[PDB]
Order: sequence, then C-alpha cells, then structure tokens
Amino acid sequence: PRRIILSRLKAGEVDLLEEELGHLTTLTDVVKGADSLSAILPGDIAEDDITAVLCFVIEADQITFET
Amino acid sequence: ADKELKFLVVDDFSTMRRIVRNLLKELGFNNVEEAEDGVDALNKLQAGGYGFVISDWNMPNMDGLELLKTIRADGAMSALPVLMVTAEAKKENIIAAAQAGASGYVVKPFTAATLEEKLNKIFEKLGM
Repeated sequence: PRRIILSRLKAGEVDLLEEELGHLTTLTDVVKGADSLSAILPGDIAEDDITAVLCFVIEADQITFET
Repeated sequence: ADKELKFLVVDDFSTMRRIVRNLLKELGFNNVEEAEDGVDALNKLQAGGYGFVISDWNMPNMDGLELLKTIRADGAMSALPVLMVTAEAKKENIIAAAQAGASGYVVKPFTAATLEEKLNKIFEKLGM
C-alpha cells in the first residue's frame, strides 16, 4: 500500500489538513502527532493528482509515496 | 491579509455579492467589486488590477476554468489566484481546478468567522 506521509504540518493544520485530506480522500491510522499526519492512502487518485490538490495547502516534496 | 485586497467577486448574483460584501464587512473587508462573467471578467481582466478572483465557478461566454485555461495559455495572465467559490466542497472541481492551475476553494454561506479562516490559508500558500 502506498503510504502518504505528510511531513511537517502546522498548529491547527493537523486538524485542518486532517479536515482537507478529508475532502479528497479518507485517512486512517491518523497519527496526529504534535505536527504530523500520516495516514495510509487508498490509491483513489492518480499520484499525479493528489499531488496536485494537497498542493493547494502543501508542496510536491512534502509528499512521499512509500510502501 | 489586506483588508483592501481587490476582490473581483465574479458572480452573476447581487445579494450574495452583498452579504459576501457585508460579511467581508463584519470581518473588516470592505473593498469588493462585482463582475458578471468570464468574457466580462476576461475583458475586465484584459484590463488588469485584479488580485483575487473570488470567482464563482459558473458564468456565461466563458466560465471559471476556460477563464482559468485561457488565463493559463496566455502569456500575460497565466498565474492569477483564483479562489474558486464553490457552493460545495467537491474533489474534481478541486482537482480540475488543480490541473488547469487554480489557487484554492471556499464554500458559501459562511459566517464571518469561517470566511475568515479560508482566506488565511491561500494567503498562506501563495505567500500572502
């Protein structure tokens, strides 16, 4: 499975990005670190497109697709 | 966070334009212009001065995205922030907005308090 790792999030961003990714897809194993958000990713959107929208709040390299 | 940022409230509907206006008000924003469409806006934009397109997704002659792609294949307007105002938070809109190059999105009607938060993040990402 591809895991999306959103590294480096802000105060209230955890809650909010949690809230935003929550608009595009569904996050599980929501590790709400003080500043991070990892969650496993479904694969429901072309890597090339998830990239594109998170990209409304965050950037291409903050995004890693690992297994 | 310029309480004077020039909002091209592109929408073809007056009262909304008016509460958007009044909420911008109770929140402190008072500089709002109104446009009725994409050719009008493109014509209007072919002019310039616009900083924030609070563009409603839909309008006649040329809509929000053609507005946005033409905006993008054209040398001069290729990078304007377009806050697509959407009546609802939907993915493809959100993505097409993304692949053709849009800046962000918001859902009406919002309280003064909510409009307050969305503006903040675009501002954030674009570096404003």
